Amino acid sequence: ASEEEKAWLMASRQQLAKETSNFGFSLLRKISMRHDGNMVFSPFGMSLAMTGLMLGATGPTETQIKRGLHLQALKPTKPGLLPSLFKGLRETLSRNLELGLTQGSFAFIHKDFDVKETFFNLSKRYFDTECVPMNFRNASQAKRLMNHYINKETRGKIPKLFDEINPETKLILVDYILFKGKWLTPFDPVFTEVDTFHLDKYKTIKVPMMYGAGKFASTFDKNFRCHVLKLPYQGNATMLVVLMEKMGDHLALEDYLTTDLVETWLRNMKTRNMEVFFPKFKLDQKYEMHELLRQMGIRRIFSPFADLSELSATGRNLQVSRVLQRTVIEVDERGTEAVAGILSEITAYSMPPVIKVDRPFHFMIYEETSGMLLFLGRVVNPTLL
Amino acid sequence: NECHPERTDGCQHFCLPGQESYTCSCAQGYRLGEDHKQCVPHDQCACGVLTSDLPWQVKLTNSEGKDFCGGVIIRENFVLTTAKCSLLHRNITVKTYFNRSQDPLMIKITHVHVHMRYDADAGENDLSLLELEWPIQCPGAGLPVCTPEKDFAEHLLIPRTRGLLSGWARNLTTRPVTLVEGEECGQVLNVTVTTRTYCERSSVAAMHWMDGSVVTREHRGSWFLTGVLGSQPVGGQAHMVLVTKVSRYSLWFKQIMNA
Ligand SMILES: *[C@@H]1O[C@H](CO)[C@@H](O)[C@H](O)[C@H]1NC(C)=O
Ligand SMILES: [Cl-]
Repeated sequence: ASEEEKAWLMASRQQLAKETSNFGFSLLRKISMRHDGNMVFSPFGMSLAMTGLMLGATGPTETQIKRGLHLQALKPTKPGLLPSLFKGLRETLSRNLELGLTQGSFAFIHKDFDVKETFFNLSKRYFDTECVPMNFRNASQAKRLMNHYINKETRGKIPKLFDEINPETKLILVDYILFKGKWLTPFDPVFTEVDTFHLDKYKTIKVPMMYGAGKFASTFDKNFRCHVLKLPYQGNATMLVVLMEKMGDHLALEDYLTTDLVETWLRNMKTRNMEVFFPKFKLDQKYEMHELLRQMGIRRIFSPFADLSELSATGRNLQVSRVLQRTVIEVDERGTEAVAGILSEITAYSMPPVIKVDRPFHFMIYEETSGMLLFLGRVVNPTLL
Repeated sequence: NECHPERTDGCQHFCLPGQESYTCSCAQGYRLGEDHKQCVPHDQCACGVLTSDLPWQVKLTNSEGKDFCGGVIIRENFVLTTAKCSLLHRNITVKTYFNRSQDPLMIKITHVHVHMRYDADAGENDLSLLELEWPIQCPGAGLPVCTPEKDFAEHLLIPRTRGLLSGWARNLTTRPVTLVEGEECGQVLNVTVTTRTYCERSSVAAMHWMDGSVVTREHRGSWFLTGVLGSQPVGGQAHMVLVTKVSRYSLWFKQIMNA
């Protein structure tokens, strides 16, 4: 790249992160209309995957995607600088051996359509989306083959992504992402015990509860009445845990979740020696994203009126049929061998501060340099997926 | 230490578990008693009190004098209605007949607060709060209906107790209603029921009521708002009613109505 172009790229990193987290919070509010329970997806993975579809789209088909992802304010000198933004960021996530992240995407395209190699190579090289021709007319075979590809790339952790295939299918976009991190200060499994968890004010369940002692950053929003706790990972990533005060509605906060709100929390953080009680959990969630994306203004591409003619010249009638994301997140005690910090003594009038996550909570996993929101989630019951 | 939904010997209104005990709390304008369980009316605007039309029911009236929607009082100086209703006319006047015939109380609406996540297309979050120029004189001029906390509504009121759908004739009329789960209701109404709406079975078509009508439920001598009636599917002729799930808007109520 040129001098001014390299300038544009790094300058646009913050802006891309901010917009993608607002895209994320908007998509969260859509998902919440259909689901009350456990919830996790990846704003980054979705934006990466959908931005890949712009390579083939022209006109409103393309423009709506760009607006829907909150990316319209980015004006690059060359169109290809936006994909290079995504290429740089995902490669840095990859290079982090310390970060236990697995991510990828597929574009399963009906065999009628002659996929141009420009799209084919650029989608792989920039977004690592693999275009794979498929015969959907033989639906049961397409199901087995597609599931094979995802099986391979996830090393068996997602063995059968697909349950059903419409033989009328034109294009299916799949984004998968799996993560289990290592904490910067680990929990001691000797102190992990079965504690009560309030599914709600009238319903309790027993769950494994991890115990952590040392220096942690946190803050308390006096307006919304919620605690925000930073749990840093190895590999330059952090989980923010958002815990509403006891008589409050965790679901209610989602309407106010903005990039700006999170930033206000982050700069009001104070670090102190304290105790953290936090449940072990695993989430595995898949969503049909295309209808949710429609409600965020990404419409033409999921219609017969889509223009992906650049993606392939062959006709009748190239649109996207489905867009899937499946997200797997696991949390346990494991971390790097940090030395344990000293808590303050227990006196007659006080003991160390404590945040006890024994009721439903939200979490956000951020990459630290960029601020990119890799995971946005909600745990209402840690004993199920 | 746990809040027992199966029993009647615990809190009267709301409950909160933890420790090895449970802290009871009350609805709007009620004092927590000496026994830490009962809720006694304290303020003049003690919510949800009936006697022997309805203290909380109001009509929305336009500049020409035409009534177009219904609404329910939820605070001394605030009425809740649908967003569609609040956006139909620029100058809206709330009116009530409670404790008045040819002389209803008129009150001008100084501000309109459409929900921040209202979307006309999808029909999500179709509510608005209307601030009154002058507060209602409780209890003689009127009374607000209680707004329940989330879990209380969704585990104690709606699934267990029979409800009352009350409002103004579309062209006060009250009928009992009961809960129908989303899977069934979606197929009857040919829609997808969201987490912020739910369905009531009705012995009469939905078009019987005006937009802005409400479902209420009694509990230990107090009436709680659980639903608001807005845009009905399939013409509003079906014997099920799709209402907005009020229990999910408690934070919005506070954020707006506390200024
Ligand atoms: C009606 O309002 C009058 C005047 O404020 C009040 O004195 C009276 O108690 C009310 N009557 C009833 C039956 O609500
Ligand atoms: Cl889904």
